This record gives sequence, structure tokens and C-alpha cells, in this order.
Amino acid sequence: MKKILIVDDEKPISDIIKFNLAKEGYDTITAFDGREALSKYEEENPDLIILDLMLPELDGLEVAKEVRKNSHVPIIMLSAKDSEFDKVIGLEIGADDYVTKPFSNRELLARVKAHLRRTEN
Amino acid sequence: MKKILIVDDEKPISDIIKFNLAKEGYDTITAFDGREALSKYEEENPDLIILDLMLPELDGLEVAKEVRKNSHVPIIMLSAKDSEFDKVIGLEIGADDYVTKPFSNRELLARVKAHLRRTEN
Repeated sequence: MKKILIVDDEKPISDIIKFNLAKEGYDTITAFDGREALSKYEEENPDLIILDLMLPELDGLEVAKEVRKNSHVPIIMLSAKDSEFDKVIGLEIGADDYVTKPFSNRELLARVKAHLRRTEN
Repeated sequence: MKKILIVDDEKPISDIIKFNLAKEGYDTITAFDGREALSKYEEENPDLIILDLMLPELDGLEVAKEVRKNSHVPIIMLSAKDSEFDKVIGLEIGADDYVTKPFSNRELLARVKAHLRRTEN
């Protein structure tokens, strides 16, 4: 199975993503801070990271940069900041996608599927 | 350089995307209906397709379906339909991204870069 790393500080959001991804047959691991995200990414090799922008310790931009030091694993950024600026900055840093909260669970699921399917190709 | 196929029946929209992509160093080719899109996609081999959903002759889902028979070339779908349903359908058929109209040009550009950058990896 494909393993999704879900990093978000707010546990109710993380549980909804985890539950929906589990329904679809994904393995899921969670991190609730930027530092925890980076250690979980190195130790467990997720196939995709869902990455909140506002995290403890290290924010999502910083996490994304460290990941991109070493890998091309797809990154879908989540953000309450729905500015045009923030979306461009996330993508240029190395996000493969940028989704604002509130978001649709099905849309995120299909975005997860779409980016995992590219990795195959 | 990279070649972007821009398929939108509405020439003002197409011109703004052509202009912004050309400014960023991209080569650009255009189509204005689904049939013309498929012939240009076949004969000119774009590195990325920006694909309007509301097309005459055949709509963007059909274009995407046809293209996907033979290539994994990235497709960024554009749509005035801002519904969760239409976003998921486009992604499931094989769109790599789905962006609603009206859109930010820097954001679309950033998404163009992000999906071309994935192909290079």
C-alpha cells in the first residue's frame, strides 16, 4: 500500500484526513510539528506528504525545503492562508500542490490519487 | 525550451495565458476546440497542456481521455465549474491539476512550473 504522511497541528483535521485516506486503502502516519514531520519523513519513507503550512517549531515551507534537499516525494500543502502570494511561494519552494482550508475531502483524496499516479508514470 | 499547449475557446483568456507563459520563456501553441487540441497535441508534442473544460467539438474531459490513451503529459484543467464534483471527475479522468476560473496568472504559472518540474524528476 501507499503511505501518506499527514502533518497538521490540529488533531481534528488530521483525523479526518487520516480516516478518509484509510477508507481508500492508504497507510497513514501522522506528525503534528515540523520537526516531527521531518523525522517521520526520514524514518518511514512516505509516498506522499500532506503538509500544513502553519506548524510548531518549523513551518510547512521550512519542512518542504528540507524534504527537497533529498527527495522528490510529492507534497500537497494545506493552508488557511489563501493568498495568491502564499500559493506561489509554496509551489516555488517545491510543493507539488497547494490546497486551502476549508477543503473538500474528496477533492484532496483525488489530488492524492492524481499525484501518486504521476510518481508511477 | 518547454512547449505549452493552451486550449480554450475564449481567445481573450487564451491570449492572457499565452502572454504570461511567453514572458516566462515558454513556447506556446493554441487550440480553440477539443478536436484541434488533439491534433495539435499529436503533431506538436507539448510538454504540458492547459485544457479548458467547456470546449466546443469535444469537451476537456474527452480531450483528456483521448490524450491519456497514449501519454502521461501533464494536464492542467481550467474550469468555470467551481463544484467539488467537477474537480474530482477531472482529476479521476487523468487531469494532473484542476484550476477554477477566474484564476491568478502567477498561480497558474507556478503550477505550470511545478508540474513540468515533476516530469524532470
